Amino acid sequence: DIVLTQSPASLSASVGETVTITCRASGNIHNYLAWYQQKQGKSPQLLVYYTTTLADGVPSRFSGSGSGTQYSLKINSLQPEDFGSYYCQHFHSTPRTFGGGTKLEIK
Amino acid sequence: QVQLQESGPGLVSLSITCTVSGFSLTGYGVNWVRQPPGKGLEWLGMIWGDGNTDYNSALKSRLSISKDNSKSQVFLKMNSLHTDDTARYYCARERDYRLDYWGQGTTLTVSS
Amino acid sequence: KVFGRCELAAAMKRHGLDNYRGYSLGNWVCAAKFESNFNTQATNRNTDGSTDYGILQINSRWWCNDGRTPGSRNLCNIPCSALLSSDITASVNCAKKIVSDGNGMNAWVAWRNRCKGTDVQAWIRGCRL
Repeated sequence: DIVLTQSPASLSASVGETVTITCRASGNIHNYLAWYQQKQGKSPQLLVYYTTTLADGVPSRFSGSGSGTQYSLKINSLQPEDFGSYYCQHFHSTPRTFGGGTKLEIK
Repeated sequence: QVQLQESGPGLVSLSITCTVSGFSLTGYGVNWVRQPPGKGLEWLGMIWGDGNTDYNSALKSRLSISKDNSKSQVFLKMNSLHTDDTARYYCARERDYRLDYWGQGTTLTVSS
Repeated sequence: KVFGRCELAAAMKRHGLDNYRGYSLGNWVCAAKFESNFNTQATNRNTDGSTDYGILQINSRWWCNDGRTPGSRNLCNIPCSALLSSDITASVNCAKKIVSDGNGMNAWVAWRNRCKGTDVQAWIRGCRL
């Protein structure tokens, strides 16, 4: 099965800073990578699909990139509503898997 | 008005139901995902609009997903339950390779 | 001409259909499979004066003009005759005018009845693109 390695496990940041999260796949996932944001006590919400496309309603300060086996999510000048956890998930064939998650916390 | 809501046993063979509305199960997949308390997301499996099913490889022998298109319900059945199965279980709609709408989840605790 | 699925997937990707309006590449290859069986010269006349042409079966009453269909609208502003070549350019150009949002692929009955709800990505895995 293709496994996703997400890093870092945690990030301490302040409003206005820019942070990047990485997700590399053990095998080529051909751009089929999505990102989710999850707030404390809530369900995950789609942020980015097919590597670079922002889901409806997601602010442009979020950007996704990558190809082959390596992907990244970048948040430019992060805001209060951005703190929480982030997970990547691939959709190249089955089974699908998720990265281990990253917690973005207030510095 | 796309909506999904999980219904389950709470404490516990087990079956969890995902009741959906706002779309037809014949045209969308529904994935099952779980998350142990304070942990990350784990993919369990899915049922495609056309009825085909795919599962987490390590858990394949204990999982069974099925649905009733006419009742807009999807079912996750698990057997040989284990304490490692304690977690919040979510069903989520898949639209063309992204999970775009998710239920609030249902908490499951294995009588342990 | 009859395309192999991978060869078609590569051409559709070069012509910008991969994730066009949010529809992944396999949807388009799947549509061509069930609409024309990958044949660039496919034709099909319907009960109504309409006739569909090409790899993506573009309709002669709403999208292309064949000059023999009652109520012709020609929204793609192009002759149907021009949509039967081995080069898929014109057909893709028209397909992009047809799909303006995320409900757009319903423009193809076969995609709606036989591709939607299936693993359309299976039509492209293993293809080099």
